[PDB]
Amino acid sequence: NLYFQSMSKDQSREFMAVFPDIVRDLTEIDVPEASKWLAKLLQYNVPNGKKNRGLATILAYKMLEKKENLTPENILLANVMGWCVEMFHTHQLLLNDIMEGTTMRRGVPCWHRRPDVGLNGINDAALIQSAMYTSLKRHFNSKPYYNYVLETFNEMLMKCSMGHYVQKLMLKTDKPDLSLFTMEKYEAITKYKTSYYTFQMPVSLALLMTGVDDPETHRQAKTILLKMGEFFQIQDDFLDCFGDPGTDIQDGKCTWLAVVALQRATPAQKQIMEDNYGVNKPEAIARIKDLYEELQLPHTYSVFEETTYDLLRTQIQQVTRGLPHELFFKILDNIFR
Amino acid sequence: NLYFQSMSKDQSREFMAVFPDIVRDLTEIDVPEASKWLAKLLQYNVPNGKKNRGLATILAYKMLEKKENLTPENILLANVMGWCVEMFHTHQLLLNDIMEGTTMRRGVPCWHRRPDVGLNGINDAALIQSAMYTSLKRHFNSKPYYNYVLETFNEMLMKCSMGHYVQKLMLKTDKPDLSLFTMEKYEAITKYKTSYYTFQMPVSLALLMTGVDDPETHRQAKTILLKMGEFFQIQDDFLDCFGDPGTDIQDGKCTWLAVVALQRATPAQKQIMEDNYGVNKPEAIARIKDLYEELQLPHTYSVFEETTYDLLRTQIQQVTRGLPHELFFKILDNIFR
Repeated sequence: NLYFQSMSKDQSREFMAVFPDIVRDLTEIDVPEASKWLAKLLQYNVPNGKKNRGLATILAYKMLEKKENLTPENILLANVMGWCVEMFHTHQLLLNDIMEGTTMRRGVPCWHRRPDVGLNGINDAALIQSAMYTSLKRHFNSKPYYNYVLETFNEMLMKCSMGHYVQKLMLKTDKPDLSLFTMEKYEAITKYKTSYYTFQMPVSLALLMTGVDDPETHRQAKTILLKMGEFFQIQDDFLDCFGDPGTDIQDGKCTWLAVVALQRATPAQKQIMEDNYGVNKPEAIARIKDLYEELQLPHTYSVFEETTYDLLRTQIQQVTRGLPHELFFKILDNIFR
Repeated sequence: NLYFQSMSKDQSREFMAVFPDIVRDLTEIDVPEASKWLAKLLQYNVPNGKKNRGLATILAYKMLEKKENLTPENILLANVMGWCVEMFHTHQLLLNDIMEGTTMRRGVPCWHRRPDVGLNGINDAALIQSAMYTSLKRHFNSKPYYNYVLETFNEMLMKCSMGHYVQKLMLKTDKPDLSLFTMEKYEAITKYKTSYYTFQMPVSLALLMTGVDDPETHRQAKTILLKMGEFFQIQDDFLDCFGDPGTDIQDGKCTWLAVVALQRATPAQKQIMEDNYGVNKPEAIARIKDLYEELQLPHTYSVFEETTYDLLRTQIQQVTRGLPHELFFKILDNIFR
């Protein structure tokens, strides 16, 4: 584990040292106060995350680019491209903050909870989104992959936004609509809202930056990475509930657990779920959890984990079109901890 | 004014006839319900406007294109470009709808006031933005001017968004901040928030579609159109207050009337302004109007109107770079009625 922990320690360090200049480039005439605000706004919201997708975008580029092309100039560009994915993520996080009434995030108060923002938070998000596209043009307009980069940041915005709509259908009456809690509906929410921009975007951008725009190479990659995206979400689902210290449950969220509990429940075990899911009481949340252990979900998942791991391993090694296996094996092995 | 009225009747008719084929092309697999929503959502929000910007885009393209290129295929393209500008305007209107608590608009209730939307109105705005970028891709990705079209839509979102920040500084604590009510600040608010995307974008898109990207031919057009943009704003401000059937005043808006009143006010006359501007009461509103008449604002405007007209007229005929004068004279004359 020592090489990994050290190269990560300095990869993250190189990456964090490029942000300051992204800010500075976006601020250097009628409205100088708007440029000051875009500074504050970027420095509070974008660089304080765990930086997974940004790091994934640069990790992917190193793994995919030809060695005679791993120049400090191309490294910095893979690096600025990471910060464009982080910006896109911040845009998404901030819109959802206002939509869902989030109070605390990144261990600090949500941007919109400041007195002089409130719903004006929505415009502040529009400023981050625009900074992203400005930054995308200033670093990349000269590149022959430039159109496909803008198309992918655009396709990804569509994909998240359909993803949020399908999710909202799942709350009719500030109470969850359990009839919609199917594995087709959870797989689709998970794919659109999370997997596209969290797992594919970083890798399809790194592929583009490499001059690889082969349509079949892109599908091949996406096919595996979306599965991987679903796995991450299921595991996320199982630590929210059976975590070792999550509000999914008192929140009536569409989880893998609630979908699989409904597949296996007696009409009597369905009735307890209707009565106790998405209710913010220790009792209701405790009842839902007794039932989760009664339908043997911890075992069921354990078996799912072991098997799905071997399926995706087998599916990696059957990937071709020049793509490195050691990239997908590395994304699998990291989202398995 | 019969040919203009008849050509304008069938131009509006040709344009309205393209909209349904724009919707049907955005709706023809995991989330079929999201495609049905996007249709409902375009159908209520985008084509029910007075359609000025979308009409301005096609009017400018017919004026700017060489005649041997005025083919039904190129006309249909100009006509989908108009609908992409309107989709930009709808995005802007809806975000503003939620931010300012608008209740009615276009003779119907605002989207976000429906029970199944509320703050989810913000994601429906992202869906409209995405549709625009998709629609831009499926029609224009072949063209060499494609990269420049995306950049213009991106730049215009930056500009609106800085314009919206600068506007929010003017209402501190629900009381208007009369220290900031200067002509420099009103000109910048109007330019960033309205003029750029209402008066420039249409013409610069039509110029791009024509194959003209000359930096200096864009600059000349941009100067004139920004000034015309500011004029339409000053006129709109005047009728808002002196118009023959306006809530600016009770709303503490930075209008040309309040800015110029503060330039001419006696210190006593600044007091009546600090005591009666942004106060929703028949007495305060009526007092701001007694002052506006006392300071002789109807006259000053009347002089401003006549003078600014002859200035722009003259600035039009000074324009070269092959640009048609008959385009600018027509915009000038149509915002002078």
